[PDB]
Amino acid sequence: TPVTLAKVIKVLGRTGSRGGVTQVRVEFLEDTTRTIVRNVKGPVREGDILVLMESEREARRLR
Amino acid sequence: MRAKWRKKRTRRLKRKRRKVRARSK
Amino acid sequence: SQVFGVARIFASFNDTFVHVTDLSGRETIARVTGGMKVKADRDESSPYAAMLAAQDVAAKCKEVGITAVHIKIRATGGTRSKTPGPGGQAALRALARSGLRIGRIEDVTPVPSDSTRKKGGRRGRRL
Amino acid sequence: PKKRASNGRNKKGRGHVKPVRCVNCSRSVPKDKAIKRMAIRNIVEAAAIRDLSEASVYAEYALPKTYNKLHYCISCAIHARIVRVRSRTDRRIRAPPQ
Amino acid sequence: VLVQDLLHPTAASEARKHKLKTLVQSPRSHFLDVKCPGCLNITTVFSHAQTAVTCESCSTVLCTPTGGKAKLSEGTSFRRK
Amino acid sequence: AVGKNKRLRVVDPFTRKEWYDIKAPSTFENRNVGKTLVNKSVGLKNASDSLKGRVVEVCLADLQGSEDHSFRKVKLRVDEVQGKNLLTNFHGMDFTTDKLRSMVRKWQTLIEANVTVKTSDDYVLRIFAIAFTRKQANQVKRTSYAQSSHIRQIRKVISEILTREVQNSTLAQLTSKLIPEVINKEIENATKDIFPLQNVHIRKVKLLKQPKFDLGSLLSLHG
RNA sequence: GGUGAAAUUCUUGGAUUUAUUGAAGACUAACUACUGCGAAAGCAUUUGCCAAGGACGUUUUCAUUAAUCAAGAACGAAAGUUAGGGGAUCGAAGAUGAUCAGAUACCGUCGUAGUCUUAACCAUAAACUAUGCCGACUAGGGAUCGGGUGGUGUUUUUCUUAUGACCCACUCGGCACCUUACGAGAAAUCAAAGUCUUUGGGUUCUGGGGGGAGUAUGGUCGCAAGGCUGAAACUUAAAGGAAUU
Ligand SMILES: [Zn+2]
Ligand SMILES: [Zn+2]
Repeated sequence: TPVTLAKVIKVLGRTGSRGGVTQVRVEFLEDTTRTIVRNVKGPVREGDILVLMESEREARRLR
Repeated sequence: MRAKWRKKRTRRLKRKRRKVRARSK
Repeated sequence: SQVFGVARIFASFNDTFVHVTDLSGRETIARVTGGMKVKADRDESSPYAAMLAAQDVAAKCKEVGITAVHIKIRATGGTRSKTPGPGGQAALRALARSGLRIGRIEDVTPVPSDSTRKKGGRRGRRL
Repeated sequence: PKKRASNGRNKKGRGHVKPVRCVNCSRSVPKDKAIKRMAIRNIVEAAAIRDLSEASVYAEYALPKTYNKLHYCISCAIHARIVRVRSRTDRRIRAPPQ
Repeated sequence: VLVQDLLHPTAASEARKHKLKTLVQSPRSHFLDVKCPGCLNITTVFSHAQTAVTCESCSTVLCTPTGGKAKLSEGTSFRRK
Repeated sequence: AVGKNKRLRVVDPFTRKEWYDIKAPSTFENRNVGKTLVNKSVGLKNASDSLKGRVVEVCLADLQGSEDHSFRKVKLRVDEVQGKNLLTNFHGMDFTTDKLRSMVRKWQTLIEANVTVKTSDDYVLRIFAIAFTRKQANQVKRTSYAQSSHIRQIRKVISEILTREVQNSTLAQLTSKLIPEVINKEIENATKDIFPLQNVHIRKVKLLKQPKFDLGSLLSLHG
């Protein structure tokens, strides 16, 4: 379970079936300054650094 | 107008139906 | 070198099938498939069921060696649920990242040219 | 009273229409009055375009935007939260915002 | 509106109007001198012949059936009456 | 158990079976598309018997190279054994259900027609056709609707071209007319005066009946 | 199989699945739309035949020829009825597991028969656009289907205008819509409910508080089912429509 760490440059806005995924823009520090966003939920601000698993992922709407 | 007493009327006309049936049959 | 086929994914709202089928058109392998593994009796059609079935498919593929197939993402059709639910996505994705040869994803949802009337009486279901 | 001039149907010169069934509950409904929907939707989630694009021979397969048609009796069409209710003085506008 | 003078309306009013609705009733369409390439059968045919009118002398059928206004069959010269 | 056996391991298909090879009609670049497996070809009910006659859907971009041979698929018929190979005869061609579903959009009509025609050979073939209302270069009429008499004129026209082509030649040359969609171009140029009529295409060519043995083409496909 | 979750299934004598071929019947989804056609019930594929019909064309003719209309007739959604015909995942009652405080409301499986055709009834409905049918006059816009009226318009070039195709200017006819009244209205709202105490263009109708009750009783139509016409006595001072809190 490779672990990587990310910070949000700008929060986007909650969305989901009933509030599913907390949009947390994962600037995984090894490839910081990018806009790739992955599966994150939780309380949200900007300034924290948390854990993301995959370095590279894509996604459409979480229907 | 209120259809709840109309549902009463529906039911009781089914009643008249069975009763006139029993007499006439 | 390559041999192609169709995995014949069969996505319902319950217990989605998988069956490797070469382009011979009538040749599946090991009917024992996803109707076996997630024995929670309501996870038969869950994304985890799909992904696990997909590792089963990758293993089956390698032990039979046909690296390639084609993709018919399928609904139940008839008079019910002509849009496959979740019971297809994870199996596809894990098969894709499971060392196979992808090709020709397509839609065989059989919308009938106006066949029989649907089921449930005029009023239908209640909720 | 007089709520929806079209009776929420939009035929207004007709007076019979062949029925149409649901697909979430399998309930009938008049066609024009009903709420069905077209889905020009992606064949696969773009949470897969990378892997699928790579492990595909004949590089750059078309990636077809599949279509479909769902049929909802207004029951399912508000139970599954498609159409959102409004007021009177706002209901009038028809042109969907997206 | 709110003032007008309709007794002798300007011609464009009628031109933009339909008969049977004008001020002074009148029709639109009119006759035509059909002139055949052959013998100079200087004939008269109305603009809506409605029927297979033919030249008297030579069988050079002139006005084909139409929806409305006649159609000269590409050979005759017409003189508006 | 939950899966019940009221009563009222499986190993090694591979050795208990064998592969056999696609052998496409000569009009295709590749005389092979894929493999099949089948019971070991021991006589006394040779499974090669329960091999002849099968059908297979394949890609024509695959057997003629160019990708634009994509959204049609060709059905081929298994005919007879050549040993490790199967020279398949032609059986038909359709769109891919997705693409045909794709061209159907709103605010334009469809125009459909059917026909059934015989051939130079004795192979009775049913053929269909679809077409649609073009929207003129300067066209603003969002509708683009095709009034009925126009429909019937165009439909008949299609029937005459197809009749002029089918009942006139052999199977492989029919495929050759098909793959270039020359028939398409004939239709377009003939019909363009009637109505703009774009997305004109064909489809769904199917077999009905053939004479009993006809070893002729079944052996002439290859030497 | 299932929503919030179970029973009932054949088979290791073969199965929910895989394709390969045979038969009934329903209906033409997608395009199928604030879009057609009819009197209204309705009617969706393609074709032939049969007539019918409307609308527009009209420098044809008949010369008040008519509009509605108790009596009388025709059609008449779906249900049912008689017989015959067909007999399939799409079915009232009846079986059938749990939700079972109680399921003979829900809900899954099995499912007669109406579901369909032919011969006859049957004559209702949320047959409501809840706006009877004519016809006469008035407000502004745009779209749209069937016609035509012009335009060197454009493209296809059968072709030059146009008739194919469109485009733009004018209409006349089909379902309408959005601003909208000063005028209505009790109001929600009005393209008819406009032109109404500043009361009358003409006709066919139907009802005077609610129940009792469209009930009883007579006729009458039908084989019943059933309608059609259908009162009181007694009881009661409110039922009730819109609209706001
Ligand atoms: Zn529904
Ligand atoms: Zn002459």
